[PDB]
Amino acid sequence: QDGLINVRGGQYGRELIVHINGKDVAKYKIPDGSQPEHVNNTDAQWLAEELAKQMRTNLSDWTVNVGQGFIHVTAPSGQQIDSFTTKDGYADQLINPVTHYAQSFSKLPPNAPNGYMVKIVGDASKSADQYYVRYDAERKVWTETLGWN
Amino acid sequence: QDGLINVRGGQYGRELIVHINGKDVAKYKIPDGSQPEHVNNTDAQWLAEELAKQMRTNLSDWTVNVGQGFIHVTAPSGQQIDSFTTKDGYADQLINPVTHYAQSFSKLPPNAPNGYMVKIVGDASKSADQYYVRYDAERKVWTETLGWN
Amino acid sequence: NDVFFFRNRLGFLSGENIILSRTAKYFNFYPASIANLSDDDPIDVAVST
Repeated sequence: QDGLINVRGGQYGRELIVHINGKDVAKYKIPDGSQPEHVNNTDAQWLAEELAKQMRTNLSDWTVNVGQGFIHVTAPSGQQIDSFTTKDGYADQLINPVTHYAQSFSKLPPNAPNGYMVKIVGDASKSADQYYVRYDAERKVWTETLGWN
Repeated sequence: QDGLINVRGGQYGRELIVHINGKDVAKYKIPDGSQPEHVNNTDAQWLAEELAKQMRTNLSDWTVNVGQGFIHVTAPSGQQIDSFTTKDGYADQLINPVTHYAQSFSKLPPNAPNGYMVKIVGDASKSADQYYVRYDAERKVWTETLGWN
Repeated sequence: NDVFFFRNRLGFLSGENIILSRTAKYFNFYPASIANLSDDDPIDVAVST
């Protein structure tokens, strides 16, 4: 029902596309980089607020917040996400579609606001079960907590 | 029968060649980088859609899709791939020919659409058998699943 | 030929074999992952005579 799109800052002309629920929500092209004032547009928070403004205009209820390093796409207690992909434009390291199911402890988003859960699954390196980890905002840690239901 | 060509974005003038079935399918040269509008052409998705347009025109049935970070070359239930190489132009880290047989868990493609299997083989570091891993699209993980036949 | 329990493991006899099941779960004769053998896997010890 929730979701996170991390943002990490641009790199001079790529497309930033966030698919929610099938539609082509929230397109933006970083500029050419020729004029010197276009270096402002690779700021991560400016890019986050523009992507969130596109997000609020192109979805109906869908309360999203501009965090420290994310946008927090929520579904309004009815429908779900049901499809969640993000054409990065650069390689995998520009904006990250991250959900409640990261597959290691290293791949885990930087802020991920206070009430958030991640089912860490596998990594297929150690004979290990699948454990759940919660973030805390006062103390920036990742401790282990319960299951959901 | 299937196949994946990852794309990761250009770097100012190299050849991008995708051999399918022996022929020299899908050539493209990234431009010189002199004019400032050529920075658009190192976008990964623009490069993916151009490579897929070349792919559709230079193969007969061969349904290919422009994914998040790949193109997904399929054979139409008759013939097979039978030869699959990709002249990168840069080093190994520009576009990756990846198949159902990656040789570690680290080397494993980023998106690799929902129904996809990889036979992880060896790495010759631990005394380990060869296990199969499937991707999931709703939850972006890599869990282990069965054999094929 | 027989059903027998042995250290949380359901077990069968066979033509010459002994086939013990998984530790926690009785009705399972396959390891959880053939990557990373995890000390609870079913065992197939043929009686060497």
